[PDB]
Amino acid sequence: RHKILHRLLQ
Amino acid sequence: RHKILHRLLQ
Amino acid sequence: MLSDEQMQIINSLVEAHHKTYDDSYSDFVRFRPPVRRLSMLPHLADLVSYSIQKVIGFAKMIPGFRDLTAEDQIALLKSSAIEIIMLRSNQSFSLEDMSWSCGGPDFKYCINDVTKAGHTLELLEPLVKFQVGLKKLKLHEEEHVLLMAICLLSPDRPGVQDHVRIEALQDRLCDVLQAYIRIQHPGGRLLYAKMIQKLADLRSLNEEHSKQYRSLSFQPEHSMQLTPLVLEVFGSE
Amino acid sequence: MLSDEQMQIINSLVEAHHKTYDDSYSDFVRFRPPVRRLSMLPHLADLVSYSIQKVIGFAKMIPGFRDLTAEDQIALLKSSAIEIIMLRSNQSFSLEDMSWSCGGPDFKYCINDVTKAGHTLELLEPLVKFQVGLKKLKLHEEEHVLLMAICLLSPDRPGVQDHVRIEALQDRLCDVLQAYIRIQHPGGRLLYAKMIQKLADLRSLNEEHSKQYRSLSFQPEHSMQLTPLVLEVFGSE
Ligand SMILES: C[C@H](CC[C@@H](O)CCO)[C@H]1CC[C@H]2[C@@H]3CC[C@@H]4C[C@H](CC(C)(C)O)CC[C@]4(C)[C@H]3CC[C@]12C
Ligand SMILES: C[C@H](CC[C@@H](O)CCO)[C@H]1CC[C@H]2[C@@H]3CC[C@@H]4C[C@H](CC(C)(C)O)CC[C@]4(C)[C@H]3CC[C@]12C
Repeated sequence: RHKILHRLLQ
Repeated sequence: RHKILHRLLQ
Repeated sequence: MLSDEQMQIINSLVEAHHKTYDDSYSDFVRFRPPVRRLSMLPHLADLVSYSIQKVIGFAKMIPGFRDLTAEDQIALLKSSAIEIIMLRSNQSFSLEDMSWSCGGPDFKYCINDVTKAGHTLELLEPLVKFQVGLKKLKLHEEEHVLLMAICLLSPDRPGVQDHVRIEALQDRLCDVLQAYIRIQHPGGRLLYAKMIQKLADLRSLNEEHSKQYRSLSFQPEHSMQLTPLVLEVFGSE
Repeated sequence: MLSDEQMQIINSLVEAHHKTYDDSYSDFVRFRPPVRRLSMLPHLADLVSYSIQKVIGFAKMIPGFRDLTAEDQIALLKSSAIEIIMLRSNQSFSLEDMSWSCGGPDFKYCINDVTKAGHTLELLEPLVKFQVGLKKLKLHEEEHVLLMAICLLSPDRPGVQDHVRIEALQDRLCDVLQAYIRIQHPGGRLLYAKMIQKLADLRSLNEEHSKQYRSLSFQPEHSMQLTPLVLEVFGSE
């Protein structure tokens, strides 16, 4: 879930 | 599943 | 008179905004180009996707955001993102133009261009009235930046767990805002209240965007035109 | 001598290809512009996404594809899409240029530009050797189009249920292809076998693309740059 968001949050 | 594909296939 | 702790908060909020707002608008040439009733959707979706990244960069530098849970960070971003984009867009909105001047002539966004991306006047007239209402307030950049952080840090957002922690962060931001206005903003005795009213305006613009986004995302030949980050942030998932 | 039933198949395959291959390349200006090690990924992903739509339009007009189940159609498209794009791209590949001439100078794709989208020479050298091998065969457009349909209609693809039905469609396509070559292609006594060899080449290019796509899609700051249709068609989902 929220793959990109988790990434951009470091 | 495959929302866009199902659409483009009519 | 403002304390040093409150002073550092302002400094770091201003530094965070300057790192994530490119006044030269030179990334806009990267987007799918504009076309001038859905002619603007590819361009405007690349635009909003780019803006979402700037808001994530901004939020990651708010004092204490980094220390919330990943879940609380995601929840606050998914409900506030569209409001901070509308808010941060005020710096390129023009009262004379009634448009968003983002660099060259291809990125001057009139009301005509912005009605060509799936959304209607029920969203676009209020949003334009919001922009001129907010421009007319003539906020110091410190106030503008404080409001973005207060808006992001709202605990009355769907999905937040640590309500009391987020509320304490926002409270300390509001204290700084009221203090700054009193001491550094001449004739600002009413300005705190107006800004909070504009936050209410934002909630209403959010609902109407969400309602209309729903209609876009139910048409796969339209949602196809969005970006992965938009689909994830505005998704119900 | 070819029958009328076999003749109509050729006619409708040629008409299907002409409707879905734009020789003017005028949609390419719609894509996120090229930049000349991941500088080309936004542009090339918009490119492949556009091509996938043309392949879906092509497939929907193959005699009997429309009558398969939606599941069989999706399975055949998810495994063959990348192969038909490589195959249909031969019409703009140039032996003199070693490049794909797609209109203006911004859309001449050398081997340098195409190594700037996340994929490596392990994929790109074989693909280029495939293009010159296939160009050198000098296929009639009827043969080129028959091969695209035979490639799409393969029943030895992961996910297909009605094996026997898909196999019967492909068999009748192969009959038309061998018959056309014998009767209409001078000196083509070996050409059927070479074309089938090129289909094997395609299987190998597919595996290597899938392996490398996996590495892109596991990096969210890269898969973020793809389009919804790419993510859906090349996904494992
Ligand atoms: C161009 C202009 C400002 C750009 C710059 O200042 C940089 C901002 O960070 C934006 C601001 C709000 C945007 C609208 C928000 C509401 C919807 C969102 C839609 C995105 C989506 C289709 C996913 O719903 C696209 C249409 C729109 C009306 C936006 C247009 C661009 C505006 C005015
Ligand atoms: C420009 C060129 C031809 C375009 C036109 O003839 C229209 C085609 O319908 C394409 C063909 C194969 C493409 C490569 C396929 C393998 C990968 C797919 C990647 C897409 C993705 C990142 C999702 O894996 C992007 C890089 C690439 C090497 C392609 C580059 C463009 C080519 C040569």
